[PDB]
Amino acid sequence: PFQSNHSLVNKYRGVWIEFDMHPAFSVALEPQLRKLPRGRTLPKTPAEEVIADYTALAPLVDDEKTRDLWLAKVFQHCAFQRCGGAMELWERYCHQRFTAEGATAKPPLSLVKSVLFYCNKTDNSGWRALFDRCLKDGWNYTPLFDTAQWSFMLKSIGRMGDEDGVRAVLEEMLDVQADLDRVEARSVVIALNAVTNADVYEFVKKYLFNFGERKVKFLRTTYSDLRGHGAGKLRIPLKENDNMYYH
Amino acid sequence: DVEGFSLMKQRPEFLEWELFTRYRQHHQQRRRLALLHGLEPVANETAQERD
Amino acid sequence: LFQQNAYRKTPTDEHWNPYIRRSTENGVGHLLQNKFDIMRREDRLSKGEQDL
Amino acid sequence: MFLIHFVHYKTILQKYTFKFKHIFLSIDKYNSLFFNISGILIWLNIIHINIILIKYSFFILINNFEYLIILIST
Amino acid sequence: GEVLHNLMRCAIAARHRARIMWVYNVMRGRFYENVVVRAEVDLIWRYRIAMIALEYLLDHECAEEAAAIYSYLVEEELLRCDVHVRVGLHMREAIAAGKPITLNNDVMNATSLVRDATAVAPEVARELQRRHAQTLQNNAVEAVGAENVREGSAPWSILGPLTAIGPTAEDTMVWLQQHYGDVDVMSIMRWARFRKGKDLMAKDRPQYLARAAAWIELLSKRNREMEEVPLTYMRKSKPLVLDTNSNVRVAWQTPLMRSGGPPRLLAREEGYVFHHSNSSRFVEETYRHPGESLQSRYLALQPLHTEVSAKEDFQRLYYQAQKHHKQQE
Amino acid sequence: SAAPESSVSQSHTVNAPTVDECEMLAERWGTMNYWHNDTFPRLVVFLK
Amino acid sequence: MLSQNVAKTTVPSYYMIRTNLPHRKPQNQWEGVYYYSGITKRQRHLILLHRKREREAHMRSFNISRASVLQRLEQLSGDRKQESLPPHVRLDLAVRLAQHGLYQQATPIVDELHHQKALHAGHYALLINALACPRLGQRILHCDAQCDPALTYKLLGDENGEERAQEAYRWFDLALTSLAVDCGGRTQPSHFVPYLPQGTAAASHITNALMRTLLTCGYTHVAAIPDSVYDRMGSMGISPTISTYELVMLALSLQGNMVEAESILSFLRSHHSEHITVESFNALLLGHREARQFDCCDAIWQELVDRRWPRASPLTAELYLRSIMDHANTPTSEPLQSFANINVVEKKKVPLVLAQMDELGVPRTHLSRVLMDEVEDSLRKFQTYRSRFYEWGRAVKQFDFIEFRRRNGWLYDLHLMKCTTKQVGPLRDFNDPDAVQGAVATAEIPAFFNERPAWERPPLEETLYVTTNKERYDDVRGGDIYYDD
Amino acid sequence: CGVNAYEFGGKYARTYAYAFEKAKKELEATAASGFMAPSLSHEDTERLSDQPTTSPSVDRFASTTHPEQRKAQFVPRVGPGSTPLEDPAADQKSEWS
Amino acid sequence: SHRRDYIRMGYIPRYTPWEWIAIQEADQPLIAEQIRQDNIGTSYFFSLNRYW
Amino acid sequence: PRNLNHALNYGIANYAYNRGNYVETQDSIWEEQTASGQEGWSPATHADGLR
Amino acid sequence: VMKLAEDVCMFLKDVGRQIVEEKLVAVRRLLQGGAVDPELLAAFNCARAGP
Repeated sequence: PFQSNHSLVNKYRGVWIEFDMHPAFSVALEPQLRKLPRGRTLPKTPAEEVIADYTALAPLVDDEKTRDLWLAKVFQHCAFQRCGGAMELWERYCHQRFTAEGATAKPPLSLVKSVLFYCNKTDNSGWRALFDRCLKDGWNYTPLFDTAQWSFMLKSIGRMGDEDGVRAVLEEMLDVQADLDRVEARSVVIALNAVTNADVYEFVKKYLFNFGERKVKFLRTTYSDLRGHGAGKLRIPLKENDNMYYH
Repeated sequence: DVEGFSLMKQRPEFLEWELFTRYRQHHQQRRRLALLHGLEPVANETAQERD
Repeated sequence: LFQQNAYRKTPTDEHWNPYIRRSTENGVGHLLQNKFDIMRREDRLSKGEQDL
Repeated sequence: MFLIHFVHYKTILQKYTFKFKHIFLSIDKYNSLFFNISGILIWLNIIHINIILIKYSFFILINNFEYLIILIST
Repeated sequence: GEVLHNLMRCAIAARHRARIMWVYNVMRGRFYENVVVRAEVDLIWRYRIAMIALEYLLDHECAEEAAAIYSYLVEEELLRCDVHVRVGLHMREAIAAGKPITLNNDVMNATSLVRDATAVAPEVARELQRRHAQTLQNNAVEAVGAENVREGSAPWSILGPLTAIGPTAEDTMVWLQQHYGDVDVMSIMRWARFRKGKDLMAKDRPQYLARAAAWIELLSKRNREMEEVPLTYMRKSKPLVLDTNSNVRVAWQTPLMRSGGPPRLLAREEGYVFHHSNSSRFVEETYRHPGESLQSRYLALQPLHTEVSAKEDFQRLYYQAQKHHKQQE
Repeated sequence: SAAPESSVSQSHTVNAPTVDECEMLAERWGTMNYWHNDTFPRLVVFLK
Repeated sequence: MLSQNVAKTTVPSYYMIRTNLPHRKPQNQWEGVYYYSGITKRQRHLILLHRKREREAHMRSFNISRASVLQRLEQLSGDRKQESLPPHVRLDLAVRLAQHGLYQQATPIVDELHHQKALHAGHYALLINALACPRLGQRILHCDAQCDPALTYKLLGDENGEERAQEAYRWFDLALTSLAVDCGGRTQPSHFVPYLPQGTAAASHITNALMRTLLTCGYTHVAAIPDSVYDRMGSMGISPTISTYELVMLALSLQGNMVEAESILSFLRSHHSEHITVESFNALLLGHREARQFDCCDAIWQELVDRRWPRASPLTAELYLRSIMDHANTPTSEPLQSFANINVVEKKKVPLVLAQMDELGVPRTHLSRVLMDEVEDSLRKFQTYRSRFYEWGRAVKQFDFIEFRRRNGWLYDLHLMKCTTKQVGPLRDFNDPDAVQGAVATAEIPAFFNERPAWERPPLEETLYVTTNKERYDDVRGGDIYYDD
Repeated sequence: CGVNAYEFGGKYARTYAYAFEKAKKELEATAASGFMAPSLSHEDTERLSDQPTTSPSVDRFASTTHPEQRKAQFVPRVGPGSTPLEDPAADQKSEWS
Repeated sequence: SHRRDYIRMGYIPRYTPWEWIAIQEADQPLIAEQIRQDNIGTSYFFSLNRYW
Repeated sequence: PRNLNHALNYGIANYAYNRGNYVETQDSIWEEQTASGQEGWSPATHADGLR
Repeated sequence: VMKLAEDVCMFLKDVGRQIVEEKLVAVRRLLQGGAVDPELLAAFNCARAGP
């Protein structure tokens, strides 16, 4: 197989949302959609403006598919801008349809992607509910997830102190055949840094054998660089955990 | 080139092979004359044209 | 016998590659897969022409 | 409950042969051509040993890995 | 999308039949260009490029390329983007000032494009039927290959595979859907207008009618099957019994060609195959009668190969027979 | 199995005229040697 | 630890200075440059999952369409059974039922229509064409025919073709009766009765529809088309058309008979020019592919490239490409399988035909997904650019290939890693045995060239014995550094 | 009266019932997936928990990591030519047509 | 392959067999732009002022 | 039937020409070859015997 | 270099014979009958003023 030591220069370098809006509604909402991100283009419109526009014009659309796609685009834009307040829209348009107590209405694969990406970007604690609801028993959207989505999720949960979440996500990826060798090395290091719990630590010890030889050999270098010169390139300084680094 | 000649055994009789060679040369000259003049064997020739 | 069928689950166990799959040593039973092909083969055999 | 002492019958039909050669039958060997060698000259700094039956005919070969050895009509 | 549309316009200006297909192919793209790089083209832009290519192909009779583009449009469900953009503009206006808007079949049909196309459909149907009749008569005339005393009548022209139109407008719509249902005349009616920014439907009708009929005929497989001329019947061949030449072979003769003849069975039953080459002669063979003498006793039999045609023209035979019967009467 | 493609020139050899060739003779083109061939001339058949 | 990392370098000593022994083996001139054209064992799973999902989507779409037509039938005929449905409404319902593979439901409707004389000349042909189940064919092509047009006919025939064929024959006879009645009515004063309705174009259209729908019934009816249907048409006096000739060609191609299929197209070429479409060419391509005549298939493709008219269709391009693929995925015999499979080279001409498709205007994206996967594999195997050629075969890339081979345990064919421990001596001839011979040149030739006879060898040696080749630790004056125990 | 002398009687009746139920499920899945059967080795399954225990997907070779031990017989074998046979690669196990 | 005297008896072939020809041809890939194909023409105002 | 001329040679074969006649047999072979395309006019190369 | 030239010449002789044979088959089939391409006819009818 073709394995280049250099990363692919033409990859998307992000998370895709599959904006498959109906053409009539796209023409209708185009003046509002110009602010929202398009393919590989991120406008500079502030998140609060598009949030206000959506919360004002949502009843007018009166179609569930395009409303969900527009809300997914809004969440993606808010995640890209790192806007603090966006869970209000999720609370306003999630409980009454999807997860109040027992609602079985499955959302399309745009809202889930957008909300997971927003949680990853903002270190939100609401990722866990949707991750639990996306398992094989519920929505079964885990196989549809992307490698970049997994990498961002791992990084966010690693810079969260949630060893239980890291273990659960690793088990879910192992069961769902996620790319263990295509995930970002820095994200993997961040996720594995928070293994202070013993059982989790043992799980990671038996889990490292899944990754490839090159992957682990470069994870070692990534961990060493982050604990050395990589503090500058890290957005948040890496918490000291000598046992996992040594292992 | 031996088709349609006098019956010949494993060892032909005296001068029979020489007569066969004479007949072969006669047919070679006949086809040479046919090519020199007209009357060439054409691809899609009926019985009347061939005759 | 061990060399022939040591860990053989099906006769077509090693038919993952086309070169092995299309071999005509044992027969054409595995190569035949539809009734149209079966009827065509039997008609050709009855007419005397070579089997495709 | 047992009702009939049946005899065991096995439809064993070995009409399919699958024999695959092992990888040691496709290894390479140091095969070489041969001709009737007619002499050898071993040459050193000063000394030289010539073991010659007859003259060279068409071929003369020279090796110098350890000694300067000249094969004559090899 | 804009860059690809400009490329398509450049190729249309250059009148390049292959470069339009090339730019359409690179607009559709591959998996690497759609998922790995996520550089997918806008759906509206793809529809616009497909339409500007398709109208040119229909105008210039590039039937195969036009069929491919139409099949792509059908598989992508782009047969209603022309009304979709109008509905989108109306929904824009409603969002700005008018009212909340939702997509409905009634509002889709209420657009002027669909209503005008339906209103003008019966004239296009009549024009198409008249063109089919004219070309059927022309094919019959060229099949008989004779215009002496204007005797171009052939059985081929009589009762062609096209039913008479019903008087009512609903009958016209039913006839269009019945005879050209696969081609989806509804969308082609809306496509056929707007020639270089000029609405031919509002403008001179005959140009629009001709354009629409041509588009439907070029894009319709069933219409293409209807638009066929009568071909001469290929008679089967048999190898000679007294095989003197492989190119000369016995030709099968239909009972229509055989004035008398014994009650022969079918060609396959008697033994006959499709055999024809560059240099092939079709004859009937019969050996000369051997008189009872030394020639018959000791020599071989002389065959006679009466050369006949390699085919039979049923339309020509029918025309000749009916002309002869009329002359006798 | 297939015999090798014939090396005999096809566009130069002039064969006997067939019934269909005679029928389509007026529409068919041809070389001057085709029309005044040494054997089986076609101009004579056209005139006939 | 794997038993293939043989110590190529000798023990350090004064020999490396005193002697002229090379410290590496010479480069192998006839060894190809290593390049990566494989699959990570996960891309295959991904493509299989994608194909399964697309197949499920196609099945869902067909099931939705069939449920819609069934519901329409139930709410129209079962409800308004007493009410006189319009003839055109009944005709379209019957056409939809026949197209969706439901010949049982449509038959009473068309029988009632024929009894009521609602049916007409074009409508009979439309019903016969609908009886071919085009929607079922479109489903099966993308679901379980592997996008093979040749296999589509066989599968559609297996879809209860005998009943459909008999219904098609019956409808053809009814259509002939209706055409006779209509011609008698219309041509009463013209005195043209004896030549009708066989002389009419409607009869040709109806018999063309009959043959087209017989193509999807089974081997018996496909074989009977040119043997019986064509002769029946000739006996009745119906003038054939280009569609008739092309349907006959397709039936012969499906049968595998290629001489007749070429003969009919030769007749068309010699007599009816400016009337031949691409259907004849792709029918010939399909027939040669079915009959394993890839050389003839390539010849036909080259002829079609030479004569631009008629234009090459995506169907023609797909047929030729998959004929190339079938040729490339075909094994030779044991004498030719000594080194490797030689037919894999047939995929090297795929870029050539793709360039020809681009020149002709045939879309590359208008091919089937499975054929596109095979084309992508062929391009990965035999495709490169000048940019990649300027940097391929670097030392790091070659050594990474070697490391991949070491990890996968396949180091036999690598030049830098292969070690030849065994050598072959000469053979003394019984004539003139007083002369000794000597080597003049040494070549690394495979073992099977000089392998000993099977009878002069222990039977089933590989399993009956375990042989290990290892080097002796003690010094050996005579030789044989590596011996096999 | 002789069910105990059969595959559908005694200890194997439960096995037969399980096989029947799984065959029904697989036939329904095949009907759903365009009348094309799922691969014998469950390579089209999205989840590793959906492949059956008896499915050929699960490997049985000892030393699943080290090569030269993932072979069916005593000595490694080759197929047509010199291609590996014991454990093929994804590009090697092409299933065209 | 059938020959057993390839170098033992000095049976050196002076012509490379078609099997070896096919193997050597299929070993290496093909330069995509090695094929010449153009129909648009020559870029009079471009193809030289490209990216650096 | 195919065996109308069989009596000339009885059990040997079935022919249509005079197998006894050498000239006629050679002419029949010539006609068969020129009908099958083996013989006929073709462009002349230097190797062809020109004299 | 001489022996290499001989080997390559024979190989190219065989390959060229095959390719020219298939091209000759195509040319003969085209000569038997064909349809004039509308693009070709338009190309011929492109001069504003003829000869």
